[PDB]
Amino acid sequence: PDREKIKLLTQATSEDGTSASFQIVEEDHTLGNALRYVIMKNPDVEFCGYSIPHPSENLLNIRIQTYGETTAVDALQKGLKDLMDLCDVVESKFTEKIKSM
Amino acid sequence: VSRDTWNTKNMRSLEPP
Amino acid sequence: MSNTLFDDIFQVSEVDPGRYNKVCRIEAASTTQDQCKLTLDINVELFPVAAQDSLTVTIASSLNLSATRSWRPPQAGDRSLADDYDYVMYGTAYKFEEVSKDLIAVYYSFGGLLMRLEGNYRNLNNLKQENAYLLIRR
Amino acid sequence: RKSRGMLGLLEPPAKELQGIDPDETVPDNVKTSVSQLYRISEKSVRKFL
Repeated sequence: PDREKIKLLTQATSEDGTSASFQIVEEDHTLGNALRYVIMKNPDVEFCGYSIPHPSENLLNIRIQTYGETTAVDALQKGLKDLMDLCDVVESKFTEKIKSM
Repeated sequence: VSRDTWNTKNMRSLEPP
Repeated sequence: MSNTLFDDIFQVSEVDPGRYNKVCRIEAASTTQDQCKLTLDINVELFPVAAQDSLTVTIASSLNLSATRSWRPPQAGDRSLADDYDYVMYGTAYKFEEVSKDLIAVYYSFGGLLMRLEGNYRNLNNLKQENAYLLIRR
Repeated sequence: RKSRGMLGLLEPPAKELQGIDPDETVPDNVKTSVSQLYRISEKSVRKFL
């Protein structure tokens, strides 16, 4: 139960969800940009974007804003799962081609 | 080449230290 | 129908890119309204404009005929204006100025893409408001 | 306003019909034209001051 990995930044969070800043430690542009792309491919998301506040801190604030349908937490979970599925597909294709050649 | 190594081998190094 | 504040056919006189690669300041004179001139900045990468072609310029408010405060695109299958128009911009009329007697100029900024519209009798149609869609079709 | 034909009220009026609005004879066209070109509200003047 890692409670220090991803945090909800309450000052930058709206009422009834739909807008939230998540602080993810030990992450950088690698996860940030892929997560932003996947989340932006979600039709309910109106605003996705991450910032690394300082290069001296292993930190990542990712801002998700949605319309009234779903919440930013829901969108973030969906984006993470969709990145998982993307990596599954890439793994399967790469393994198949490496086997075939 | 053209042979999988990840399927057979347990990726111990990919665990978080 | 009643959401269109202006509508005319313009003959494009000049299209010059001044140190720009995708935005051109077109000059267009009206047809059947000799006093009506038009200067307009257009993304010619999305809507290419050549000299001496016909443009149908329509100024409309409420294009589509929560308190989320962020603009949301309309649904894909929405019966609205801009379906019969190739190029649409959204901006604000920020200045009305008189150029002479019975002749005024109206200035719109579509995110910095300027438009100057010249005419005489439109006082009950053009207002200084954010709600201003500009629709061009060829 | 005086270039539009209607009365340009630089000075306050003083007559028997002074109470009435002198913009009534204007046929609702150059009135909205003038309000289109220059429209100075009282709130604007007070805010500027």
